Amino acid sequence: GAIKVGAWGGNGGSAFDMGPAYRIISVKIFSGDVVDGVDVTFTYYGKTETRHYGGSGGTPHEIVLQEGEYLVGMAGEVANYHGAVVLGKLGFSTNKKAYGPFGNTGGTPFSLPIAAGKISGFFGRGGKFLDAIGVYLEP
Amino acid sequence: MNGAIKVGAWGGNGGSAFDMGPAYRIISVKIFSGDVVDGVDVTFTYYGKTETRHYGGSGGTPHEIVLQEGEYLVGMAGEVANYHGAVVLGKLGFSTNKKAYGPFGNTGGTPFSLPIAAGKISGFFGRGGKFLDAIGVYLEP
Repeated sequence: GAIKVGAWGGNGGSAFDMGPAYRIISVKIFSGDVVDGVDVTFTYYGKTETRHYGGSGGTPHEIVLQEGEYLVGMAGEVANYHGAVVLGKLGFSTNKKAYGPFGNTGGTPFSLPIAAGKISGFFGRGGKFLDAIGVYLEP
Repeated sequence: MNGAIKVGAWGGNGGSAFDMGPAYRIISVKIFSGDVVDGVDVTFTYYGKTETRHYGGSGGTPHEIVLQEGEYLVGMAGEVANYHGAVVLGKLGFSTNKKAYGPFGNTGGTPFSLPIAAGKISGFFGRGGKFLDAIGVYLEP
């Protein structure tokens, strides 16, 4: 079925929904003070797609999933950046290594360790920056 | 855990690991608290028979969430805090697709939240000792 957990962040920008993926290939987090946006390249029913969520600013940090490597955790911090509630920090963990968090603006933290299962996709809200972010979870 | 989704394990590494396993239907959750979350008792239905598990510690005041039919646990938030030398849950709450409960506890710490946009909590797991060190959940559509 569909298990969507989260949507950590403010209510601004526009809602986005990547839907689940067959396999996530890489994730790119662009960040400056806060988290500007995220890119996701994944395979979907034979095809290879790429989605771009969030604004266009920031510097790239890419997570490329090797063989048999999945996303088993996501954490960061929601913040009020110059007036807007947006992810000020974000990071992910694979069953092999941890990443980030990326962004230099703290706020109220969140964390999602996944004991069993994996992240198969994203959803949330974006605009000039990455306002909020959630994930799809699968066995 | 044949296709189980276990998220979390929020809290500290002390105490003993506990695992309710998934339930066919959670009937009620009772959170016992004081300065922190002492323990949690779960009454559920599994493979036909009703069961009740006791997690965490024995102290604290009872706070019960009774799920009427059609009502489900769709969220869990609280706080992880050091309490006189031990990292445990100082606060813990739950939301249902009808009403929100708690948080229960009075010690503040690093917060956490699990709003469930789609799906529900079906079980629990974590670590227990004198109090509730860590708590996590099983999810399902």
